[PDB]
Amino acid sequence: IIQRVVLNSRPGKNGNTVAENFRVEEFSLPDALNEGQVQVRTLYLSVDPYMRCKMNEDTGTDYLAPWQLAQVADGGGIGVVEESKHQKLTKGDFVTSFYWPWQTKAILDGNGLEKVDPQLVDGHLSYFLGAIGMPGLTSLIGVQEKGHISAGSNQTMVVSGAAGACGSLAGQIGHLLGCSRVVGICGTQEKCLFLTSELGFDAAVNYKTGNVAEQLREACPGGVDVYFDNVGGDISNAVISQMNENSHIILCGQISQYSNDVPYPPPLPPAVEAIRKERNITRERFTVLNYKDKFEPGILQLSQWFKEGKLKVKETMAKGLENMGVAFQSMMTGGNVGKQIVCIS
Ligand SMILES: NC(=O)C1=CN([C@@H]2O[C@H](COP(=O)(O)OP(=O)(O)OC[C@H]3O[C@@H](n4cnc5c(N)ncnc54)[C@H](OP(=O)(O)O)[C@@H]3O)[C@@H](O)[C@H]2O)C=CC1
Repeated sequence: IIQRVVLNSRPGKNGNTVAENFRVEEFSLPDALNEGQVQVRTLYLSVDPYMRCKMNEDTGTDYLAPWQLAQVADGGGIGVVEESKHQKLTKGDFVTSFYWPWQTKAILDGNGLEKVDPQLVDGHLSYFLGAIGMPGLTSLIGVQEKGHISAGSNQTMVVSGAAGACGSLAGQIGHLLGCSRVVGICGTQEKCLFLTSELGFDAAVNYKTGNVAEQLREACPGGVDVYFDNVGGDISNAVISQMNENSHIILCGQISQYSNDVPYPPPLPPAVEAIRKERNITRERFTVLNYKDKFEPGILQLSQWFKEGKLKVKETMAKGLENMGVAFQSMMTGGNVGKQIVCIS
């Protein structure tokens, strides 16, 4: 009856993922719930860049454990309760977890699940894995805490990985919080058009064209005061070179390095480091799990905006548990616009 996806092989610390890294298998769910458990039917599962690290024997992060071979993978999920021997939850209840196993159905611990209210997302439950969830909180809290945005101050925000989930939301949050100019950098023209025609970014820079330096100059004459960074690498050495004094880098992620033998908090190149030092550019580690008491208000704020249509939510949806592998790989190589999600039932 139940299908589950396990990690079949690892790509090596310096390898690129293949769909085949994951494998589907069938298993029998125990038909009896012991005290405290709930049986849930999986509705949606998330795939996210941090999972590339969990495919390594060593994740390089002390707060992410590696996945083991032949064992079921896991991550952000949203499902519906079917049977429940736990008081706070009953049939039809919608619950979520960041440790949801990649299974059609599961028997989880009631204390490990949080019930979500369909109203906050206009019924689109998959949003709780994105804009109205971890990714949106990362963009909102990242900006509110490391952004030093001052309404009317007339700052310019550069957002990398701008057509991804965190990027598309931050650029928009950027505007709503006071920045007057927001420019996104992404890997392709159609993504660029999405940023300016649907999200409202003032400009887009296609880095596949090959002259990020120059495009940036032109799109940013006046320097960069805020850089929501999702990619790191050359792209970042370029936004930084053009940042102004006392500006800030929200160090959200560095996806360009994930498949290279590289310590997540990599250090800027000597010359680039020199410039950061001179203009006094704040570049501090940012991990959203460190701001837990800011989640409910962040949730209420993001929901509010979404509900007023002030915050546009875009997603790319794949279908079926047997396609976790390919949806994960596809996202890591840019096949998604917005949050990558996989529909499970
Ligand atoms: N600090 C925190 O708490 C959190 C951090 N993050 C980080 O935020 C970043 C974005 O996450 P998320 O919104 O889930 O994912 P995205 O929705 O942004 O999906 C990944 C995107 O990265 C881009 N990309 C892939 N390889 C490269 C490359 N070599 N150079 C430049 N861009 C590349 C692609 O877009 P394109 O077509 O433009 O290349 C791809 O679509 C990640 O680095 C992630 O680790 C996420 C959650 C929390």
